[PDB]
Amino acid sequence: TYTLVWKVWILAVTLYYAIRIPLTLVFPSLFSPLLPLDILASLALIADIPLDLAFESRLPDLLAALPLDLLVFALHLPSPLSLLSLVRLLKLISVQRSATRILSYRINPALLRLLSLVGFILLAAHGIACGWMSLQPPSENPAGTRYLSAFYWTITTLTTIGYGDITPSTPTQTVYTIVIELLGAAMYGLVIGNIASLVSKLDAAKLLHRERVERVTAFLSYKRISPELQRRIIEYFDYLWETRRGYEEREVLKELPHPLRLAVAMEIHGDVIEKVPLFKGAGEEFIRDIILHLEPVIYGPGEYIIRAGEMGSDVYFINRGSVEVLSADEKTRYAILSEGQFFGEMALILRAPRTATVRARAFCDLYRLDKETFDRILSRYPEIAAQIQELA
Amino acid sequence: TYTLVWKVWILAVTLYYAIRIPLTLVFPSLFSPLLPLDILASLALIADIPLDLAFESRLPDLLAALPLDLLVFALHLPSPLSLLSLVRLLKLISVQRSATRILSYRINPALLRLLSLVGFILLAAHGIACGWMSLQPPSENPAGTRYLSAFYWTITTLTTIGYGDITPSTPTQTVYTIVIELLGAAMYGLVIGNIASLVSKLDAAKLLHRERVERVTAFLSYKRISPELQRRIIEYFDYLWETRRGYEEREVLKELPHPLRLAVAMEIHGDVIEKVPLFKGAGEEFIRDIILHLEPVIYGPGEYIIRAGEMGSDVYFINRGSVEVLSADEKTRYAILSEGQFFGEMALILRAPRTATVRARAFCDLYRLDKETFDRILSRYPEIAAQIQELA
Amino acid sequence: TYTLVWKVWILAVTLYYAIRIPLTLVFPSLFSPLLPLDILASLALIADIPLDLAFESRLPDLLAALPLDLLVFALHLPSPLSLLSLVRLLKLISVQRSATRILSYRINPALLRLLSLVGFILLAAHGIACGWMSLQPPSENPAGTRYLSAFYWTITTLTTIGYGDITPSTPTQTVYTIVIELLGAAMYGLVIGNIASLVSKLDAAKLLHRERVERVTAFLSYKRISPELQRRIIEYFDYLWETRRGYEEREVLKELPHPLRLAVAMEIHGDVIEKVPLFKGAGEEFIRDIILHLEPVIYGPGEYIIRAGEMGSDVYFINRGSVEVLSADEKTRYAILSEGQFFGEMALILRAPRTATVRARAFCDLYRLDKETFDRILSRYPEIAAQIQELA
Amino acid sequence: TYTLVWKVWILAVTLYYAIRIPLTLVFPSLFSPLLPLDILASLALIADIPLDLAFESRLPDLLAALPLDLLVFALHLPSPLSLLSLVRLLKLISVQRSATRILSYRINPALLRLLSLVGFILLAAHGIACGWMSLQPPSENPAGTRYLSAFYWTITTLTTIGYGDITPSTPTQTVYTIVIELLGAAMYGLVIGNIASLVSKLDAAKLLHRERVERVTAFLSYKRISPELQRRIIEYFDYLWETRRGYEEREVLKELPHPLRLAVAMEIHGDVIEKVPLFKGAGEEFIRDIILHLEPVIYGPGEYIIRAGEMGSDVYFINRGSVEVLSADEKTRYAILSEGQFFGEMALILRAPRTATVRARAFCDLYRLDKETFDRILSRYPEIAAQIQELA
Repeated sequence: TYTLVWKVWILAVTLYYAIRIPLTLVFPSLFSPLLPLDILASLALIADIPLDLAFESRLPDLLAALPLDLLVFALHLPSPLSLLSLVRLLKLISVQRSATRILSYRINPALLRLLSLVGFILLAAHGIACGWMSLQPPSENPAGTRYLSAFYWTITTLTTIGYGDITPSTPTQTVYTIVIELLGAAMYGLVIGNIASLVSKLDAAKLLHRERVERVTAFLSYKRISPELQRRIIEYFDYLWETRRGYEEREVLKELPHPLRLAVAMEIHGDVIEKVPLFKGAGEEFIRDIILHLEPVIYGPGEYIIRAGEMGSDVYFINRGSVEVLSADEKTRYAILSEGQFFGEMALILRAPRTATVRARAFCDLYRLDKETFDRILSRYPEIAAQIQELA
Repeated sequence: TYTLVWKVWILAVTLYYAIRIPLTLVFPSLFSPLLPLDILASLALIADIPLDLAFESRLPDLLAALPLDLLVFALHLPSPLSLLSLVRLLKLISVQRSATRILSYRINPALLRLLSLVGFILLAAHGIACGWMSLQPPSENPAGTRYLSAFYWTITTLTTIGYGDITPSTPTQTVYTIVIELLGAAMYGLVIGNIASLVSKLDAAKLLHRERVERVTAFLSYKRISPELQRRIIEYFDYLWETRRGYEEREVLKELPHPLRLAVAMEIHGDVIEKVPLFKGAGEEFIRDIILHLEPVIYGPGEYIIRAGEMGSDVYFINRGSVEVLSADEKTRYAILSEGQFFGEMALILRAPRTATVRARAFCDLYRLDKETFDRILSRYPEIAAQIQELA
Repeated sequence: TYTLVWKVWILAVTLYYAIRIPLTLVFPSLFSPLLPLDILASLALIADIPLDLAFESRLPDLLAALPLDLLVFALHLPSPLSLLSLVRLLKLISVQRSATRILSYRINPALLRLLSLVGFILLAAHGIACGWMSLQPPSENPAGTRYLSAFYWTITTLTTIGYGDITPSTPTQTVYTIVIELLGAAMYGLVIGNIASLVSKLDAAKLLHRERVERVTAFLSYKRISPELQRRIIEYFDYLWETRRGYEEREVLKELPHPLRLAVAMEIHGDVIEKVPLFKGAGEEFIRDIILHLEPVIYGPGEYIIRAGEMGSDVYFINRGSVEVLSADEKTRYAILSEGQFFGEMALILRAPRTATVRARAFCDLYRLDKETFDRILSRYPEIAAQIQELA
Repeated sequence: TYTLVWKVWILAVTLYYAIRIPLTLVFPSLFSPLLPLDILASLALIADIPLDLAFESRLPDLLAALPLDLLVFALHLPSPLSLLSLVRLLKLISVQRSATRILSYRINPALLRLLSLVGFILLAAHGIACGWMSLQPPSENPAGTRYLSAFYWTITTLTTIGYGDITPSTPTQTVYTIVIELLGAAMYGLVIGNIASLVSKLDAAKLLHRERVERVTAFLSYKRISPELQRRIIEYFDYLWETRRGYEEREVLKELPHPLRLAVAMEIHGDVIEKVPLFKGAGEEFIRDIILHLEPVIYGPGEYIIRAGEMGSDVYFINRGSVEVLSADEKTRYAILSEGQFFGEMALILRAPRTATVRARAFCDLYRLDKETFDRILSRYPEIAAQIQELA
């Protein structure tokens, strides 16, 4: 955090050179009551390269490092030889390459390139305006209203509006006008391309979800499906969008490695698995094996989770919704279960057919565990394998 | 549905302020025979925030809530201090954030952003035209033909045409012209970017299908394949496009959860599975286990589904097409089977070689069931396992 | 193929109306020595709707069907009431919706939308030029050089160049100029958006392949891999691009259904499997089971396919390359094998260690068969299971 | 490498014709003191087609091959018949189709199309400027300042700026101006479309990684997860970006074929597997079977790899990080292990519970081997199966 203020100082110094140098190439009456900031700023640029080595594709800084300027501005070099004082303007490559990585994950990398392009376009419109003001016929004109017309012209040309009120006169103006018309078309094409690349990927999570629903609907209309069930599928996708933004559960935490996925499943199913009267007193490495084999399912409002009279093979842990427990005639309510609790646990040890009917109330988000998977990962731990038989 | 008319009323009130405020900052002769709508509208804006709390990133509404206006327009505040009456124009952020979610799934979210941008561009071209008309040299000119020229100018500049018939004169006009040339280039770049993002994803289902066929064709031309079979593959992809829009069956209903996928398979194979003389009288939880293990295949016209003399291991249920049953010499037709019926059922219980040849007639869309899968999910139900032996 | 010429005739008739109607709304001296084509063309439009029903979102054709025109042009209706003769111009929606599906898979659907947009832009620039020529001050001017200036103006405005040599004069011209400046910006944004969507997906097969190689290279440089092997991987990807255009073998023919995939594998491995002295005389349903379980691998030039002294478990069928067979010291060449033949077959029946070393010569493209897969699908056919034991 | 200089010579000759031919169609005073390069260049073009056949969609070269020119320029053919000397300009299709494949994998194919388009736009702006200079009213004007104004005009029109200082006068100028306004809008739309397609796919690896992290974060905020673990996941994704650029290990080397994947795994795990005292003296075909079944996992700093007292089933090989070995109380350090070494090896032969606790120090990048996979691929090699029992 103490080199960040130095990078900001370097950015300020090179932004100062980018504003000052083409403005003083036109006006010789400057630079003399402003030389001390030249001294401070060239000392800053020559002192940057030891801090560019220590505590920190190298030749832009090396070419901006030397005082190639101050020699033109003292010895009063003529026009086609003065322009090498533009070599300091190569410093912006170094500042660009530093700022494109010191904050390359705070913000969107498309927005960063767009802001950098807008910065370079204004900072280069200043230089083009200074060049246009340079190759004018000299006359008595204050240095505000001869710069303001040149900046008006180089904005009218670069933004391709082209009013045409003030135009080239001489051939040496017309060649400069042709080459910056090419630069204006290039910069404005780059701006439109960056805005197009910025607003194309602007909504991807919300457009991929919209494409998937349109896919499922246009498939199920071919199978001549009922409209009630199709409305229920559409409201399922509305719930799954407005809670977890479209993403499926088991495809998200497949990209985590094993210790992080174990830790996430441990933070989720912590209070849920220290309630059952079968895993009580069991070891830690048994919990960490059953906790990685839970599978998420989502029941809509009014779905039958368990019908009484079915065989029944799985046990359900509730994470988010609520659920209700009914009798075999679906008339007399036994109780109501909410998040943090479980049901259907009397199937891991036993083959018996279900004894109650469990209907959902709202959207549930409940995890389940099979019996085949339970007995498969129960085999290699013989102590719980003998513990469950006395309850069996 | 009674807050929707209130949101429409709020949108109308803030659209009214956006049209009125810069038009009355230029003309002082207004606001006096039009004050009662100011009263009604500021009461609407100050009454919106209790309904913005109850029955409904907060400070735009809070800053648009206070009557910062009417004070400028009564006490006749001068020009650089009057412009704070623009604070009411911050209300459009609230209306934007409400309308971007109350109908965010009726229409395409790209079209919504494009329409919002066109609305803001016209509604801001009005304000820019009022500013241009404000900083004109005053003269005797009716208030229609001095607004019409200003709106003509601010459309010629923002749409980057730039005729150049009426241009800046003073420096204080030229600075305003430079800054709205930048705004015009920005808004027109945003329009081109949104149109490009709208017509890029406009045909995805029809372009992905076209890419897949071009992939398969360019691969099979490398293997030096026959042209007849390649024409048959291309007409298969034409059928699969013009019926179910390219999408494969088993990748679509893999994104549904278990109860919805069960219900869809139940609505499809309802009349198909209550016909066989083996599952008759069998339980409900056996149908719901064989109905999730059917696999779709599609035979073209003239394909051999079953050849007589083969071993034969699977049973086929017809969903959409038609099919014909032939003898072992493929000369004497036995019968014809259409949708809703089945064939090949004498292989689940028996090891016997096929006794007839079944050729397709048109494209079939028929589901099949294996014998290994049948015996695998038949093991855990012993009652049907003993029921099938007496037919075996 | 006899309704195609009728659709071309309908397209010609409505293109004729689109060119003629705004040109005769300006000039009253027309329509009288050109009425017989009006008769023929309105008869064509009113006769299209029975052929639009028989042998073939309906109301554009129904509104273009009636002779709402000829009444204006005979009874000489004035200007704000004549414009309903534009109702015939609604026919272009029907021709658009017909042509967007009768050839929707000959060409790229992006190119079709771009060509349709260019057609509508020229065909609407004609109408806008007729409107501009209509609201001019009348004077003595030939009907060529008053149309040519109007078409020059409506191309200078719509393509956003905007010279500004001929400009609006009256307010009723300026309103028309503002509204078609908006239309010009809209049409030119649509053109840039369609060109951008056309050249973005223009090279996808050649850019996805380039991304995959850059991915593999940037991963393997992290593992600090040798440069020789990395050059060999890059030349492997060059071979796989310049033969089958990047696509992997087993992901392409996974999108075909079972009968087409069976037929493709049958056309490939036809002459290859009627050579081995183990499958000779075996049934057809054994070939059709081993021919679906072959797996493609690709060896580079100089790779060791089989080393003599290894255990050896698989048999290799050559499809495209060539290969050479060497002794155990890799010094004395036995023979050379080319496409259509096989090697390594003495491992399906036997457990014996390999007896020769087989090096590749060029890139091979050879299919292999395992021994576990062979014995797994060999179990259910007992006759070949007893046939192979006497060779075992 | 000796046909590359010939392709460069052909490109130079046709670039010479593209610059010269429309410049000499305007000026008749040329071609006479410059005929020897016509002789050399037409001989080059007619000699290209035998080298286009030997050592190397054909008719552009065949139509550019004949000397259709020199006849116009000698016999002084008039204006509407001279223009067939433009047939030589069809050579650029051949040079385009050669250069689009001789370096089609050095650089990005989007940048190549953009550079080709800029080349054709300048090279066609020259021809359009020559045409504009051709249909001018003739007067006394030097051939520099009558070409410079025409090139200024055809750049002002094609880049859609449109100053409007010099405009059409005659109708035959205005038709030419309309048709090249259409060409200017087309070329500038193509430039904006190619820049948009170039900067849209410019950062894909860095944007896909950013989308995946935003996906995981927005999912885990729904599950109400702890902020400490969420910060640990975000720093895991920062490590995985700044080392191997986001790409997962086992999805990258799944696209290599079997011999290259074997060779890569051999170059990685070479010094790692010749250290264990169990595989010492074992055969080569056992190493090449255990080296393909290693699975990469990544532990963060401070994770528990092995807890002392657990059952323990796997052996870990370290590739990149460092790790520390602690006692059962996590207080007394035993030793420290770095890359190239391994731990946990006393579990392949034995069922015993772990005896030490191994915590990570930094990010590890370590490969592991299971015991089920080890015994599964250990079964088919009986010699090592009996070798491990005496250590068991």
